[PDB]
This record gives sequence, C-alpha cells and structure tokens, in this order.
Amino acid sequence: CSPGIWQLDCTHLEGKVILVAVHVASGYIEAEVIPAETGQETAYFLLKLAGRWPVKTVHTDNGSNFTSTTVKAACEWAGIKQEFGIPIESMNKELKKIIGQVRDQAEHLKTAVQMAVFIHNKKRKGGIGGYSAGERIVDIIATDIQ
Amino acid sequence: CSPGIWQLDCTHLEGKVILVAVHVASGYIEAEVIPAETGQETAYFLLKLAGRWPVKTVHTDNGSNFTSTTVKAACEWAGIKQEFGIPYNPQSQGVIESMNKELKKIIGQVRDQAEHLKTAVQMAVFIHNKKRKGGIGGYSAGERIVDIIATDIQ
Repeated sequence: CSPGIWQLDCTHLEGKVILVAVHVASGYIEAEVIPAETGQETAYFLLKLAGRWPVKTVHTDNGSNFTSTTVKAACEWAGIKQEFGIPIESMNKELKKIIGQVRDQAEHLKTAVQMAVFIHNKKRKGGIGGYSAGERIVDIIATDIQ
Repeated sequence: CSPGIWQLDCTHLEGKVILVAVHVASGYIEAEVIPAETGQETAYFLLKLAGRWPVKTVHTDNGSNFTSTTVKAACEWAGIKQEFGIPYNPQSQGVIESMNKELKKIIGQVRDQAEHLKTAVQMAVFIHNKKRKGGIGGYSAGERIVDIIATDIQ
C-alpha cells in the first residue's frame, strides 16, 4: 500500500449525493454531502483534500463528474495523478451503516454524515485498544515524510 | 504547544464569510467560505475538523455564531473543550493572527487563478500548508502537524 493513494466515489441517501474519499493504506475517510454530482463540486472536494494530506494518486470510477475537465485541471494544479481502471465500496456500505446508526441524532443528513465520519475514524477494532483509522493515517504519512 | 489545541476565527472577503481554523502548534490551517455566519455553519465546520484530527480544545471569540447552542452541542458531542478566553497561557496569539493575515495575502496572489472565491481559498490553503520557509527544505505546516500528532500517539 502507498501513503499517497486515495479512492474516491459518490454514493446516495435520501436523494442526496455523498462524495467519499478513502485513504487506502489506513482505512481513513472524509465524506461530504454535495449539492450536485458535478465536476465542479468534485473538483472543490479534491482541492480541499489535497490541501490537508499529501495526495499523490486518486482512483475514481469513470463518471462524468470524475472525467470532467474541471476535475482534470484541479488534479493538474494539485499535482495529483488520476487512475480510472476498466469501465473502497466496502467503505460506502460501512459509512451507510454508521449513518443509519446515528441518523436520528441530528436534523440534517449532512450533519449525520460528519458524525458518522468522526465515528468511523475514531473507532478501534472491537472497541478496545489498537489504532484507529485516524491514528493509522498520521502514522503512515509521518513515518513516510522521513 | 499541545497537539490538540486549535483556534478558529471568522473573517470576511468580497462580502463572503470565511471560517479559518489554525492548529496552533504547527501553523497548519483549514479554511472555507460558508454561506452564512451562523452557528449551524460553524458547527458543521467543527464536526468536519474534529473527525479528521484529534481536536481537544478550540479557542473562539464570543460572536453569536460561536456562542450558539448548536456550536456548544457540536463541541460537547465531539468532546471538544471550547475556550472563549485568551489562549492557554502562551503567546500563540501572535502566531494565530499571522496565519489569517498570511492566508489573505495568498488569496490575493492566486485570486485570478479560479473564478469563485471559494476555489481560490482552497488553493490558498494548499499553498499555505505545502509552503517551505524560503521555498527550500525544512518542514511544511502540513508535515509539522502530522509529525506532532503522530509522535503524540505514544
């Protein structure tokens, strides 16, 4: 597994679009409800992600928002390589599970999505000891920068 | 400085409101143009921040968006100590003001590179976090934050 590789995909709940990013080596994720499944919204999400982590390569499917000119330009500007494969998902189902679990804890889906991301990244296997995904990513990136 | 301390402020540019968080120990920042200066938008930003980093304390002023019920509940849910008082006995008040000045400087520099202010702000954040002192060697704020936090996991 490489420290700079991420997988990106869009999922759906309550007629809303959720953009999900998974740092493949750690299982860490970031997700957000976007107003429309456009290239512009996807490009905006990528720039945000690239600004906080050393993103070297992003794997995505061939959807129009992902193959868009704006996303291509954002990747060029940010120094990110895009990979598409032949024309992660084990995380979209997991995130949807946690979102179901905490859905009644907030009024809007967007808030519940963030609570679910927090829960996912802070969770320890069997809830006792070990590292969380949030701890695995800073450790992998930190040991890599030196 | 402690690995879990952040300062969060609200600034205005081109009539838009930008929320900025600075990880005091490293200089790393996260910023975003939010649609309205409300407790709801502030809380949403905080929950996002809290899910990616081990945020223990966030310093804010007493503006109505920061003292809103929704922000207090967000901090409570996330286990964040919200401090309205002047920063934790240091002199991190100078560093905390330099980033907001410095970020606005970078926003003016790249403003022509994208159509919308929101995109420019993200480009400025990227530049700020990736930037090396004098552009040669050393650590960037992005590397300092992950190193501080990783070494604190033990």
